[PDB]
Amino acid sequence: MLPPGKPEIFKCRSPNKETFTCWWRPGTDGGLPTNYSLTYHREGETLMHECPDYITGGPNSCHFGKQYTSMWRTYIMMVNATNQMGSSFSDELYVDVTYIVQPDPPLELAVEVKQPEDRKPYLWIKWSPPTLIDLKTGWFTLLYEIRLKPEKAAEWEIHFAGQQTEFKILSLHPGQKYLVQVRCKPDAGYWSAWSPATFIQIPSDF
Amino acid sequence: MLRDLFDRAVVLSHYIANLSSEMFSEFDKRYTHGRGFITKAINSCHTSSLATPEDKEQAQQMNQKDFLSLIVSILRSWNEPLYHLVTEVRGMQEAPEAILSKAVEIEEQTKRLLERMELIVSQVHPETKENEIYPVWSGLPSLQMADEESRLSAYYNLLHCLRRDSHKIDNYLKLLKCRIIHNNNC
Ligand SMILES: [Cl-]
Ligand code: NA
Ligand code: NA
Ligand code: NA
Repeated sequence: MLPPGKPEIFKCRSPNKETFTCWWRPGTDGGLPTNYSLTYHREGETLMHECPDYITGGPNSCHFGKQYTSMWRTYIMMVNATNQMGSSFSDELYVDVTYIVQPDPPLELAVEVKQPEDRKPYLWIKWSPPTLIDLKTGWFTLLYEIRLKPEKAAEWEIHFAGQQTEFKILSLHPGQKYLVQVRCKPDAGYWSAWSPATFIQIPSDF
Repeated sequence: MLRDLFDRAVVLSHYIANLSSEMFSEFDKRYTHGRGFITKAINSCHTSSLATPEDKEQAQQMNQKDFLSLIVSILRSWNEPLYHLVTEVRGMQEAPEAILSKAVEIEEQTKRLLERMELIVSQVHPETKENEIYPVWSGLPSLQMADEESRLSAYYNLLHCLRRDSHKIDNYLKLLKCRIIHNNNC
């Protein structure tokens, strides 16, 4: 017998400055919504549009593919909830895709112990950018961080790797086992999550 | 020497873009945060009228002479408003240290970036027409308005636009660097 609570768009994100997704949540303290509609318009247009894809980002989400995504242009968007009893509109949300970029974490983290005669031996860390980001045209620019730690240590060692996809770590405790992770950020936006750990044994003779 | 040239240009633009963000934030948290100044900002940049690419595809399709010229036009169009932003804030009795500080850096670096850009055009496209034609900014009356809310909203539009445009210059420069030097195999 109750119409819906006020819904809220609580997150928007873009993994690569070419598409983006937004998520909303229902207002508790109203009746069950049986439908939602996300509508938006862009800055300097008067056309009103509907969410182009309600499927791709799953539950309570709107996904904007390449043909609906552009940079340096604000989206003004609103979601409404409806059931048989009536309806309720969310607050307008202003979104500039440029500032909601958070990449997925980097891929293929590999680690190796390199022991050469002539110089100090070292740890050699290698990884790859996330799929889905265009670094090669210069459209996207990525920075990386590595962290590593042996189990039970209080603090992580952090090393900024810049734009490289490999790094050399010189000083480690022989015999100790390390967890290593890598994350990345764009030039403007948020750090990704850390990758899964790869584990490395530092041999005793190091 | 293109490679060192583009490297300097991109170092600058990335710095300026980052400063622009930090500045717009620091203004926003301190002055505007609680209020709807974000809504007054809808299509109000002096450079809106320019045809700038808005996604990667549009960027790739642009020819590189026109693209370089674009970047140059945007930079030229900012020399006036950045001058007044600095003069106005510096002329306050109690000027917020953070903001003014960034503003002065952006102003100075922006000159230098335009010098590197103009020099790039000279190497890459030596037979170009020496002809300025960039949009004109004329928002000084509003920055000087005695109505405080109107004044703040002028400043907000301006920093919002500076942030957009410097991010844009930076991205475009990155794009051209990969295209010109790396055949888009950066
Ligand atoms: Cl972050
Ligand atoms: Na997406
Ligand atoms: Na959905
Ligand atoms: Na697009």
